[PDB]
Amino acid sequence: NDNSSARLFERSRIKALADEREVVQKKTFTKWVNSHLARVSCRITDLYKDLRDGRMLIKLLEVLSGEMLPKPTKGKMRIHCLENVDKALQFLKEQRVHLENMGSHDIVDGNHRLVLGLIWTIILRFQIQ
Amino acid sequence: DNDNSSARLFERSRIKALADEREVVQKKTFTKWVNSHLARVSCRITDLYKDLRDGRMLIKLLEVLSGEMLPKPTKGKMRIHCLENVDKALQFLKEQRVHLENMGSHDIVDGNHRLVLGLIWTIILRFQ
Amino acid sequence: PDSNIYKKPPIYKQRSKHLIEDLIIESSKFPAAQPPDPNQPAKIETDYWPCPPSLAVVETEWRKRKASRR
Amino acid sequence: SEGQVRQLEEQLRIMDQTLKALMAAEDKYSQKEDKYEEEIKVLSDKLKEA
Amino acid sequence: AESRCREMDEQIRLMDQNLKCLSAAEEKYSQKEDKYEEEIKILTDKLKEA
Repeated sequence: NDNSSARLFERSRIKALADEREVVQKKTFTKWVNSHLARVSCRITDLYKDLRDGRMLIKLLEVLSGEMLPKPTKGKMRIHCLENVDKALQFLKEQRVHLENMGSHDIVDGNHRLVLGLIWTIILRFQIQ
Repeated sequence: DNDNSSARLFERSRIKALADEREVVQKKTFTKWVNSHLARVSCRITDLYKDLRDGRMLIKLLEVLSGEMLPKPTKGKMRIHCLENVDKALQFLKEQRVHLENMGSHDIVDGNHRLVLGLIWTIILRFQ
Repeated sequence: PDSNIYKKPPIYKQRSKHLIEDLIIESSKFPAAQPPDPNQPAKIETDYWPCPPSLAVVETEWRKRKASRR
Repeated sequence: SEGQVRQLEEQLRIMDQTLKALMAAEDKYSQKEDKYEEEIKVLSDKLKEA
Repeated sequence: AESRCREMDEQIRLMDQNLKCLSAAEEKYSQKEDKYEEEIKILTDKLKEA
């Protein structure tokens, strides 16, 4: 009936377009992050998995801003990852950059759209040196 | 009712027959005239009423006749894009100060015979 | 009274940064976040467009199907 | 249905072509009769005068 | 197409009936003209007798 056709249209078109744009932007964002991270001995292979513990985000902001960030907390728990993500996000708030719908648990849980939006906001609004 | 029936007979037979003969002859002659100029590019129309609906061939014919570059047609297959494509040719005719009366895009798209024939005749009177 | 709408430029057209970041900014303007395929038709040309086409195209498709059926 | 339409169109055309001849014959019969009327009245006037 | 067929059938039947009426009148016209000529003959020989 109508509901089955509507579900088929949604599942094909919306998801296909969203995934295509998402993977293209993820690929190019990963290349840009690796290009700016090549100054230090750091390299990421997957954007979603490697940003969970928050060390790479802190080092990327350290490279881009050119000023010293607070020392990351020592630990391997989930709450230490939340701390490490929270430090970088709160520093971004300090640099007057407006982040929206941003939390530590979104980065730690690896939500794709929010990670891509955070990287895109850093690319757009953050001024380098 | 008998004389009413006779009047309906007269205006059903003669008025229809003379007009239909004249428009058939005009359709054939206009088709040959358009095909002569449209053969410079690889384009050919079989029916004057049907192939002129989409508005692409009108743009090609006006491009061949005028000699400059009209804007390229809207990339679509809907009715709205069809209306847009016909309106582009009508506006280009409005450049050349050729006088068209009772001519709209929807009249060409719907396929009114008399107005399409009048448009072709006006184009012939201008560009000969 | 005598002017052409399409020959005029669009109204919204009327009105330092790092080069790679400019490249990523103007790469994101495309709907697919990448330059379009050159020899590929647009979305309107494709027949998987959900909206119905004009009636003459339907008659042409009917005649093609009838000639295929023989 | 299409075939039935166009064959009945042909029948209609043939039959109106038939009716036109009756129209013409009616008109010319009346145009023949009126001068007979005008003849007999004049000749009757002459007879009465005589 | 069927909706066109039915109204065409109505048209052909009505116009056939009209044709029948006209043919019926066209029959009577001839004997009418002959009876009218007989009056010419009677009137002219009455005139000579007068």
